Amino acid sequence: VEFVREGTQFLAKCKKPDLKEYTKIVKAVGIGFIAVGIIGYAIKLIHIPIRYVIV
Amino acid sequence: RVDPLVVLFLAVGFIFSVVALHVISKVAGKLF
Amino acid sequence: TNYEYDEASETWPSFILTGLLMVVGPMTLLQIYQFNEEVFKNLNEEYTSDEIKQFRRKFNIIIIVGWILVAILLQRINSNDAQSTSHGIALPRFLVDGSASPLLVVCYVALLGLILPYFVSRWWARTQSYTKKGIHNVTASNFVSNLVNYKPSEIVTTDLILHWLSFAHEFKQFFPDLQPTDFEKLLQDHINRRDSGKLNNAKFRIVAKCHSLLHGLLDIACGFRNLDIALGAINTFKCIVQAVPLTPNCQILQLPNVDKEHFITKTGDIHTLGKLFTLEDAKIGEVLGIKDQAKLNETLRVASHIPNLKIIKADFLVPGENQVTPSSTPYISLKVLVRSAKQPLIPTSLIPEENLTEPQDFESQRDPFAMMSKQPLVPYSFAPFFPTKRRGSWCCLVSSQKDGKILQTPIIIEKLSYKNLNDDKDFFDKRKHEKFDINDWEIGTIKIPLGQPAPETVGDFFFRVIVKSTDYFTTDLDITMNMKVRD
Amino acid sequence: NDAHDLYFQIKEMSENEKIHEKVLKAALLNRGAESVRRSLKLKELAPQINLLYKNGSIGEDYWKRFETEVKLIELEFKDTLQEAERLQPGWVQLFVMVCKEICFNQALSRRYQSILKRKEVCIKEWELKINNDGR
Amino acid sequence: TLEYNANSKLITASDAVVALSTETNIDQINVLTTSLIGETNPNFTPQPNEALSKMIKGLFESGMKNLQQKKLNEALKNVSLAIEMAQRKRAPWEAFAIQLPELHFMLRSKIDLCLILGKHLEALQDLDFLLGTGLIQPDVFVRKADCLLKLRQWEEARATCERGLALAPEDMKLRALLIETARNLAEYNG
Amino acid sequence: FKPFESFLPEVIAPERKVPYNQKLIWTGVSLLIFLILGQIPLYGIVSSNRGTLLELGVSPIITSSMIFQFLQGTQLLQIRPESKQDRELFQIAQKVCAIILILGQALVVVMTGNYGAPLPICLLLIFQLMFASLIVMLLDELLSKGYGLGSGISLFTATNIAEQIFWRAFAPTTVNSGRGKEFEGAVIAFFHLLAVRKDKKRALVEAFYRTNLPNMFQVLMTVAIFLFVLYLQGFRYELPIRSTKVRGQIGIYPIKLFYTSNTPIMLQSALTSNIFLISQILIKTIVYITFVLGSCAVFSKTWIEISGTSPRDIAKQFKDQGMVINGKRETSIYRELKKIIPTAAAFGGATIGALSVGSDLLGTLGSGASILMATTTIYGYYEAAAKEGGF
Repeated sequence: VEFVREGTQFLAKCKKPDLKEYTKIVKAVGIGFIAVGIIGYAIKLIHIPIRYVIV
Repeated sequence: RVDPLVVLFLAVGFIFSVVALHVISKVAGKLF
Repeated sequence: TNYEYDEASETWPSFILTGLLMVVGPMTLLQIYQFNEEVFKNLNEEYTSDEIKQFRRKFNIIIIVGWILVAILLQRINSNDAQSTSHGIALPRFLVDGSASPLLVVCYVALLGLILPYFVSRWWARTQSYTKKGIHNVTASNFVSNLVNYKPSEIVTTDLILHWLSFAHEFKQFFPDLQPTDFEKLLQDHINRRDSGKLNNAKFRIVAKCHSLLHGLLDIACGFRNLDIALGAINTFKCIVQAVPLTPNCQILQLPNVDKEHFITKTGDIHTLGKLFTLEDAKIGEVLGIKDQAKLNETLRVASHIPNLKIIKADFLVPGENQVTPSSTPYISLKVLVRSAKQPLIPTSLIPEENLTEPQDFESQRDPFAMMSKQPLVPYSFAPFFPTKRRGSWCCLVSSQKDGKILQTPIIIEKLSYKNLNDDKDFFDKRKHEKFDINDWEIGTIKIPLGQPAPETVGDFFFRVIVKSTDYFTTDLDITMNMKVRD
Repeated sequence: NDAHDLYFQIKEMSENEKIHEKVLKAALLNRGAESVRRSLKLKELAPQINLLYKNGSIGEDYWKRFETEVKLIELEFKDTLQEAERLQPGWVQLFVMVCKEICFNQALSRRYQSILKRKEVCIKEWELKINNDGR
Repeated sequence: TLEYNANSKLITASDAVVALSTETNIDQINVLTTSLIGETNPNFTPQPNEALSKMIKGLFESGMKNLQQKKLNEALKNVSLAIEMAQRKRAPWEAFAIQLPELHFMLRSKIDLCLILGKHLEALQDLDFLLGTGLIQPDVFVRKADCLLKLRQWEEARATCERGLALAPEDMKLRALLIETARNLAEYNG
Repeated sequence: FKPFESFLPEVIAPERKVPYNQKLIWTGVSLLIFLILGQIPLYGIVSSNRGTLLELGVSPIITSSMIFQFLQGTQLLQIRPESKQDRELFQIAQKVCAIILILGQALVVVMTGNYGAPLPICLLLIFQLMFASLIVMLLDELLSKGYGLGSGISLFTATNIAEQIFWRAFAPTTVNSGRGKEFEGAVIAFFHLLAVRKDKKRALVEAFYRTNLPNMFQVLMTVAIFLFVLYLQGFRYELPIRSTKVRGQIGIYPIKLFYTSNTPIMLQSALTSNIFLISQILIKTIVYITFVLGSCAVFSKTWIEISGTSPRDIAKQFKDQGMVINGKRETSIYRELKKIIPTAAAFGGATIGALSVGSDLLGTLGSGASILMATTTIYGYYEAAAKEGGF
């Protein structure tokens, strides 16, 4: 009860990021995340016929 | 000690050796 | 058998449908979803010659292809008619099992072991060559090699920097056929406004790379702590962009169409654009010799809109603490008042003092350079003979006076507000003070970081901060100022 | 771009041209003075080259060539000292002091001799059209 | 490629387009050889020749006697001749800490006489040498800014005079030359 | 125990600071080499990341690092604080311990595991797997010294579990259990069932939520929690700092909301996975959510002192460097710092615990700790790109 009130007292002064800040964070991190997922997923997709043929 | 492109070449030649060894095994199983 | 590869073809279009549409669709949403005034951008194309414009000319599909693929493939999907868990994958049977299998393994092994090491090594060599400031490695070594053995015997000219600059390797990569002793004569023909021959295209590409090469040479020489090469380098940069040789009356040779021999013969007294605007609008035609009314209006409209700097309140600041103290990190903070060679002597006392002092708010004084960054870009420079459309730029360099050298890397800025220059204030001419709002006159801010910290000993120390106009021979700004270190 | 091979040219000319001993001795002092000049210029230029290297403008190949040049000019000065030691007995130690001194005085002489060239370049550059007296 | 006359003991270069770095080295071996002939010692020493320096000082005092008689042209000729003697005939191993101050003293006298005489450009270039050697002092910058004002380049004169104030800002003449440079540069611009 | 004769392979540290244009592409090439070495099987295997060249994978590198960080927190190793040679000797000892642990763990996996005891093929197998783990560890060093973006272990686990996310979302592998051909991928089956079957309203409802295989609704909740974590991984408590030794240097020391950076909740998950095996051999949802919140808060406040980022230690670092808080007193920096840091870190533990609970209840494709680890890694890469300057 007391800790939740002190935590929201901290969070009231926590400098929540603006939409112009949040857009750059998404456009960097999420697009890098999707690029990671595509670079990974291409390898795991291509290596299944490779693992069947080459074995 | 080791340059980074030497590490890349070592890794690519290593995976090429692993692939080619399976290929030699498959061709030897198909022919003999 | 672990997997099945869908030999009945009910599956492999359906996977590649999503694999194509998830690539196409966001790109469709992207493409379907898709401060300063420049005067010289209109007048530059009217005086740039036809050869330079021909050189400038000489040097959504995937989406509609994807949708045409989606239509045919969805037609093929709709054409189709339709416990023990059996795993299978979407990829087709002939792709994996049949005669295309050795083709696929050969294509994979060749694609890996060739396309990754060869392209990664060629890219790594290409990226390892070019340095951080945009120049090649061995041309940077060539600059430092010509610049170390530079004894201080010979004074630097406008020709010696061309002689160093022709030895660049980035010109040899463009044209391996001919020697750098021809490159030097070619740049000399570019400065001296001479008509070249077969390699006129080569001259224009050489000047277009000579921009970045002179910035690289300026950075190397100015970090090297040798001021005379740096000052001459900015002078040769002026010389090459405006394509007029360095002369004491070069400031009005950079004007578009003057009669050169006529002005050198008749009147030698007029050296400065400011002294050029001393004469009347009708009288300037007989002196400048061009004698054509539309051409005279064009020359005076260009000579009005060249930028001339002038300091108001040039001093040092320490961020957060109003007094400079030993072992601190001050930054250069000078406020230029950009003029037009037509506006006679705005007094310092009539500045309303509200915009001179930097505000002492913490968000402002965390990094003071953001307030400089909010200023608009410098518009396109006038110079037609430089090939590419060129942003005007301001380069600065401090100088420790007791040594006579530079002490830090030169800062190149292009953030100034030229709304002081426009036709709204055309009334205020050299040939008083009535009916003008002083708050409309905008004072720019030049906040330059000091590379070394403030020294440890107390005492009056002197720096000399100069700014120079690239792409213009205008009235540059060269001042010295003190740091009253007091502890 | 040096006079290192220029002493060797007089040395090869000595085997056939019966040259004077003072000429062959005085030609060694020039290579020594060039070595001392490049050594002191090297020592005072090493922080700026290191600052350009850490900043990232100058390139790694020139830095390796620079370290090679440091070691090479040290080995060359050690070679010059041996050449002076074999050239004259009891002369190897005062050679270093005379060498540094004629290095500084030779640089001063070049800087003073270049003023006529700089004055002619100044006349061509600023367009004085000077008379026999000053204008 | 180089061959020389054994009688003159003087190394000259062959008839080719020699590089400047090669030419200066041959000229320095030429002056160093004709100094080492006149050395006349098995082991020669860094301390300077007193008789040659006394002859140079006497030839300089002759120009001083010409300066006292208000004969400026013969004074300039004698001082320039003394500086040419002290630059040409003096050994390069003569004491640097006695050669360079004597050169700066005779040279400062040359520039101070030549600015009064009227030959401004020689005084400017010689004083630029005297500044680049490392004497740096406000008495140099007074004459240098005065000479740049006399030969009508105000933009270099402003930087020179501000560097002159930058050594001793309490100098009386340098502030007057700064006001003069700003006044005439206001005519240059406006 | 410090001296050792180092003739071991170690990548050169760059003297020049490597630009971001190379730091991105070398992270990409290192990732591509790591995963293309992961997906390929061995040669020696006879019987029908297991059964591949990463059969042990990154786990010896993680194990030796965890052991030596445990010893450094124990302070048994007694490392010198500022000696670069002693820190290099510590890194050489970590290298040697890593190589020995690689060879030992590989020999255990060969002799004990399912590859079978029958011998030149066995020697080729052990040399194969040992050299594969060796080049993975050397590639980790290549990322760590500065060529890549940094933290190669964190990069490898973040990309691996992001790959788990995209694989559970986009699996082509079809499974048919009586009804028909169904895709393990979510949105693959979404477009397939909206393309093939008639009564597309029923197919839309069936492809939206279905308890057998991963849903498209679960993918939408995954994207929603992903954007919520990206908004949540900001929240920097900017306190002003003013230096005193070098006057007039003004900056901000940032305090993230995730002040422990996803370390306590993985220990909480390990404790949860260990206590369930004990309690099974030997209302619930409310006790579970308050257990996750309170436990991750207590783990955060205990990990504060163990990690070395305690308010006392960071106050000692401020008094060592000489940066006071702007407009406040000298001991006021510790008073305000003890007001901020423990509450902030405990509340960050509470938020990451509530994020894990929301991930478990909403049915996210991965754990909330997993997605939050991936986003902390890529967000630290974005922080480095924002400090240096990136394209």
